[PDB]
Amino acid sequence: PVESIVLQMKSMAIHNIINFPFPTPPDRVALSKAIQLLQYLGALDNKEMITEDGKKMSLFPLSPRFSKMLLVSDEKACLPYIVAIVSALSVGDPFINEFELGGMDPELKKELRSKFYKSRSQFSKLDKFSDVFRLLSVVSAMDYVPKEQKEIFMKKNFLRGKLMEEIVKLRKQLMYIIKSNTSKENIAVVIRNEDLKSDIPSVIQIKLLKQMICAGFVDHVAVRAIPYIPVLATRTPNIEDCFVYIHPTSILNNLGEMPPKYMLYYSLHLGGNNKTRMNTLCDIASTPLANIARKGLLLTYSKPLTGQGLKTVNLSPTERYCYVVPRFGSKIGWDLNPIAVHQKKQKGQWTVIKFITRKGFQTITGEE
Amino acid sequence: TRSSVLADALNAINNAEKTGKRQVLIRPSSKVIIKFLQVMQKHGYIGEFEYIDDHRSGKIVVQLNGRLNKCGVISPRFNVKIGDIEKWTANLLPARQFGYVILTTSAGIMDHEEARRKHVSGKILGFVY
Amino acid sequence: PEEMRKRTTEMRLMRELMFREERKARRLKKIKSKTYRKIKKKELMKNRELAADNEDHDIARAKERMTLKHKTNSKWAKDMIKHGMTNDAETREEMEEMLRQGERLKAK
Amino acid sequence: VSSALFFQYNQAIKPPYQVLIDTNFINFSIQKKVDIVRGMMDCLLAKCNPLITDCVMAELEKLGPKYRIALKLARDPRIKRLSCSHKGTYADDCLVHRVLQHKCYIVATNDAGLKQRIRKIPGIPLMSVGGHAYVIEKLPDVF
RNA sequence: UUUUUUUUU
RNA sequence: GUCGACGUACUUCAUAGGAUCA
Ligand SMILES: [Zn+2]
Repeated sequence: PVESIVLQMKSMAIHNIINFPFPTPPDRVALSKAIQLLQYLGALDNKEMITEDGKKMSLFPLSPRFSKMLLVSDEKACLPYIVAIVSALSVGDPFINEFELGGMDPELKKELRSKFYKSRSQFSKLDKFSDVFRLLSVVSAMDYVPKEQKEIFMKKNFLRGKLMEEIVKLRKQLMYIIKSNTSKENIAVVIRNEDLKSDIPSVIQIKLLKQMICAGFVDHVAVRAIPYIPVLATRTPNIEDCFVYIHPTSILNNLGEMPPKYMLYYSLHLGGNNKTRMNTLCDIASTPLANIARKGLLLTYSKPLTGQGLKTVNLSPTERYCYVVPRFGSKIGWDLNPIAVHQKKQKGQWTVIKFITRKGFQTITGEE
Repeated sequence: TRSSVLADALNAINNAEKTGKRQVLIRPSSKVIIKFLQVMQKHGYIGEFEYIDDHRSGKIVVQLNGRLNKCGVISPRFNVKIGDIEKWTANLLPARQFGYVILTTSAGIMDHEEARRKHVSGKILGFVY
Repeated sequence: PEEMRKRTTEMRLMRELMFREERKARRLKKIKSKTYRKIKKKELMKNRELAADNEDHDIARAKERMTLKHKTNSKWAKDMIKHGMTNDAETREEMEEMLRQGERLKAK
Repeated sequence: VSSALFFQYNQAIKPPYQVLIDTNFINFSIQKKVDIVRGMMDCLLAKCNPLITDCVMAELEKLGPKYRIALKLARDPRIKRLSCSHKGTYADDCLVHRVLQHKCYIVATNDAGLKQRIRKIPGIPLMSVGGHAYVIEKLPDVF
């Protein structure tokens, strides 16, 4: 699909995009998906002009989603990590399978896979995260060691050979282009971001990383329950009742007792034994989905709900605090867990404003 | 209508001490309520109390202090002979050596272990424990 | 002044909010029909669990063992059992619900 | 398999007895208005020495102030207080450990579950208030 | 019940 | 009269719930 192309040429603001002098006109479908997705990317609206952050996305040499997940992540110094992901996935096959290169010799092949598996386990500290945190910790250890000696390190755990010298080039390119757009060099703590190499991440900011990468992969959602999984990205209303499944090439191919139950993916493909392959995940549950599902028409609501401990309070005739359940699927979809949303009514609609938590709602219902 | 004034008094004390209040107001107040209360007071179940006087039946205000588990009235004032003292105190007390059955004899209103000593009996009013 | 007229329209809109809520609550108070109340309670417990420490559990277990309130020596249950009335499966639903609630309390 | 026990006689239980009280023996005593010491005299027809364990007294003190009359009954001066070498755990567990470690107490209790778990252990008689008095089950010296 | 040929900042 | 309304006597139908394992 054609989405970064029309992103750049709407950053030049050539409005009649279908009337571009193509060598031969491509399909309407990729352009239409470009329109819609970059509306969910926070880059475009029906207003036919891109956003200011959409123009800032155009200032980045990446995929539109990759540029966004850098762009919004400019918060709380967690930027080297998102650089590591946005440049690690940007070239295919980050790790050799170690399955197709030849006890006995198949046993030693499977033992190479076992030792690389022990490595990849020893890389990631938050199991709940994704296959994302695997490659993140791989980058965080690759440039951790001296790169003069890193080659034996890079083949101790039996990895790929050249695309990460390319990732060092791409990393320097990306921080250079950020330096070029904005003066971010001579700031004190931003040396973490200005690290040409990679060191150890934070402890709580990583769940916020899960938040801001949920902003990236829009409309790619699933659950868990042996895997037994449907795609919960119900903005497409016809992708349900099907057993969808992790990419077996991804190390999250049935990691024993993987906890979580909202499954974010990069992409998917179908094949052998009719098995489906959802590629690069991120795993989230309750609030930060609807924090960054409010960003477009991904999410709407219901009337407020009630009972005891859930009673709507009115601070005014045009202002209230109510528990609400958030709906997510447009024509065929579902609902998240409720939230103490505080809202007002502008021109005849109770327009949601703020996401009050549980204890704040208990105080605000004590007061009246 | 209103029949037992003592039953109303003991029920008002009981309710307004279950819920934790500190002083109770009980209207009307016969001589029997004063003497029943002086019997409860001697044993430490209530604090002092005071009769406020209009020119009518009169009201009382009692000062509670916690130590009261239950109090009540036995409503037909059954005649109690001298062995029936101990059948009565086995029926209406949760452990046969605390709590006092209170009864009206020719020698006054008194608990049962004072009507054992003086060797009297009479009718039966109520109980506290 | 005129800000008084603002005050009156504010108290007006509070009063009519109060009246609409009171009319709704009256009409719902009259509906006692154990399937309707049962449905409302079920989806309430669902929403309570989704939206909204051993010491409270140990006090609750202690009171439950002191009291033994959730076994079939209680007046309602012994009445239903001893008069063959719990073979009908709805009152057996209710009796089993009592018993499992008590078993939740006695768990450690 | 101690030197006292017969097949199931258990002849190290003898007058005067030593009973262990559970927390809902007290509740149904207060409810059916029997009295601890004389009630056990009126069934066993022998002297008694009711004993209460630190785990059980902790449980009574855990109930609260609605049940304060039973606590008043349990701090009575002639109910001895056997102390127990425990972390401080659930009452019924402490009773079962006492019974296994000495096999010379009879157990007064009223919950069915503790009744079953005692009944597995051979030779431990088992008082319980029923109806209007303290019925005893597995004691071969009754009448 | 892994199945990555290929590519441009 | 294989009659009805009762009055006695009796019969029968409705019992499984949770937890773990396969
Ligand atoms: Zn103990």
